[PDB]
This record gives sequence, structure tokens and C-alpha cells, in this order.
Amino acid sequence: SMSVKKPKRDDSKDLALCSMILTEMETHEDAWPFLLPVNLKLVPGYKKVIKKPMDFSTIREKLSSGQYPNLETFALDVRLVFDNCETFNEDDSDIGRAGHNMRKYFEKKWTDTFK
Repeated sequence: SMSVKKPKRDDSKDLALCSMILTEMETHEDAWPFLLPVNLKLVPGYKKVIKKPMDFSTIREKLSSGQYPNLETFALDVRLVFDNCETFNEDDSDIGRAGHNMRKYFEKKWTDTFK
């Protein structure tokens, strides 16, 4: 509350560390469904159904331009990529499996870097 604060966690490295995580997600072999925005002209249903599209290149641009206020808003966009994927793709599909795999890979790096 006013004039009452928990001890200050060092957040000076968070930007660099989120960039590293994102590099690792970008270079994963199952990243291909997520590298670029879904083409809303060429994929019927996507625009109407997925209210907030998100992809790794859009996260990279937001990160590089100071549009993440903190590490949690960064994790929310990464998770949005996978939540979108599950909303639109059957579990038993190449893309549906890719999304589960990448969400696992992410959540481990996240815990190991920050928790």
C-alpha cells in the first residue's frame, strides 16, 4: 500500500531474457505454424472466429519497440498464440500437435528462467 513495498525484484534483465526465449521459440522445428500472422484473406473463418490473432513475428516487433510493459504481458501474448491454435485446429493434426509441443517448450523455459 502507500509507502509499504515488498523488496524490489531485479527486472533489469527481463527484456533481454524474454528476447532469448522468443529466439528459442523462433528456431524450434515446430514453430512454422506460428512464425507469421495467419493470412486473413486466405484462411476462411479465421478473421471472424479468432478475435485476437497473435504470432511470433508480431511478438518480436512488440518486444523490440517497448510495447510490453512487463514480463507478464509478454507471456500473455505467447500463450495467446497457443490458445488461438487450439481454438482453430483439431488436436489430431500437424498444427494442433505443433501448438501443444510449443506451449510445453515455452512453459518450461518460462519457469526455468523466472520461477
